Amino acid sequence: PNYKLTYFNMRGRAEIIRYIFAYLDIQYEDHRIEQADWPEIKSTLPFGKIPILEVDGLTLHQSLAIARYLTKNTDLAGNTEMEQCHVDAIVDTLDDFMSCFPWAEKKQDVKEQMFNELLTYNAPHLMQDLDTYLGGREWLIGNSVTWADFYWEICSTTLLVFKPDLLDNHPRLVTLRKKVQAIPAVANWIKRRPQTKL
Amino acid sequence: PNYKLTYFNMRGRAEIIRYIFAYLDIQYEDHRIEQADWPEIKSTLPFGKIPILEVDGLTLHQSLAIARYLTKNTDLAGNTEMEQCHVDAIVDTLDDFMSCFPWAEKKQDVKEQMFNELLTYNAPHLMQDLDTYLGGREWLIGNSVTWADFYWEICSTTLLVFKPDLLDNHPRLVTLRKKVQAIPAVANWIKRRPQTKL
Ligand SMILES: O=C(Nc1ccc(N2CCCC2=O)cc1)c1cnc(-c2ccccn2)nc1
Ligand SMILES: O=C(Nc1ccc(N2CCCC2=O)cc1)c1cnc(-c2ccccn2)nc1
Ligand SMILES: N[C@@H](CCC(=O)N[C@@H](CS)C(=O)NCC(=O)O)C(=O)O
Ligand SMILES: N[C@@H](CCC(=O)N[C@@H](CS)C(=O)NCC(=O)O)C(=O)O
Ligand SMILES: [Mg+2]
Repeated sequence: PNYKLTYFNMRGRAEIIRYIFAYLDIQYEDHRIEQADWPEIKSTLPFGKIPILEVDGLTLHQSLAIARYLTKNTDLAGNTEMEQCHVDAIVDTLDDFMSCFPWAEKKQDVKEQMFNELLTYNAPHLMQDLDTYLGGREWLIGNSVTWADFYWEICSTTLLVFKPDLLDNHPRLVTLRKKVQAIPAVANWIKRRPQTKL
Repeated sequence: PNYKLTYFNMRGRAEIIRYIFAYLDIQYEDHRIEQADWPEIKSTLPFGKIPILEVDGLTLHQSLAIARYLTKNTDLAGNTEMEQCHVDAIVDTLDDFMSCFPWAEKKQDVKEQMFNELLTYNAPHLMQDLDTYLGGREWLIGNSVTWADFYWEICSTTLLVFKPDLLDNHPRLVTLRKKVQAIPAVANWIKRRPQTKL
């Protein structure tokens, strides 16, 4: 297909889509807009949010909807219907956490202390739950890498920016990050992508 | 399999799963717990959250991951892979809004103010986007009912409790509600379920 992904110049909620394209060796236009471009683009989007993915003249939206679409019938999906559910549920558990952060929020009275509350008190419970869920296994679900592993690495990267001691009590969770980053297609993308904070 | 759904005695995040079981005429145990039971239940859960669905002794979590799993290979899924992506995208757009609300906020005055603000300043943009998306079509995606239509009815039922005039400018969204509510298996569940505020 002719794929055009639109997002800010940011990893953000588009990065999961970028990893999937890289891993699958799928070519695409990685369209990154400026903040001053946004207002006029927003009017044309179905629900006024990005990322959007244009597929052969058709517009898809919602990052995880698009990610699931792209990984259907690939080796990233989960090997049984039940394991597909586990993949979706890990992604949604991580997304629920990331979506609690006031990313847009201006007021840095609340924004900072809301961040620091989420990072100091809640992140460790999540980390302990992910660690326990992973146990001694190589990947989060099944016997091979899934896009949930990708999302863990993507989500944990942004979290480690603000709380660099996040994984100090969880070596097994660090190892999983490194495992993902070492997949040649992923490594290649990580090496050549725009360096951005978020 | 044998299914056991655990949630509070509330529609909440479990109701999408309960609609799907009703529509598919699948028997399940509807386990509803009290607050008092919460700490004991929680200790068993993978990520500290309900609903969970136990399936032949194995636990699934995340309401939307579970609903997707249950609708797979059914007429509620979306008739093609692109329609399935649209189903997912509409569901996540609804869920993103519902997740903004401070459901568990202890301070009543702060809770009511945030609800009122979200419903007054934010909801109308979503309702207009959904109306535009639906246009004159019968259902949100494709030519037959999907679990996206279910989730619209379920979400809009709870929002209308707090903002009765929510849909006064959008009769086509009311009509969609009525059509879901008129499906015989869903109508039966609606008539029979425990009556709870939320
Ligand atoms: O920074 C984000 N979003 C963002 C920033 C700014 C603004 N606007 C534009 C200019 C000023 C402003 O407030 C709007 C949205 C963000 C970045 N990563 C993630 C994210 C999600 C999931 C997983 C990982 N990462 N989520 C959100
Ligand atoms: O009221 C909700 N949740 C809720 C309340 C209370 C508590 N308890 C636990 C211990 C203390 C406490 O506060 C936990 C959860 C709720 C209700 N509807 C929805 C919801 C989401 C999506 C679609 C439809 N409906 N989401 C959440
Ligand atoms: N759950 C959606 C979130 C989409 C979303 O809210 N995106 C933000 C940027 S990270 C946005 O476009 N905001 C635009 C606005 O509200 O003006 C997804 O994952 O795609
Ligand atoms: N996105 C998740 C949310 C899970 C969640 O947080 N559920 C709430 C109940 S609505 C919970 O378990 N809360 C415990 C508490 O607030 O004390 C899902 O759809 O299942
Ligand atoms: Mg979500």
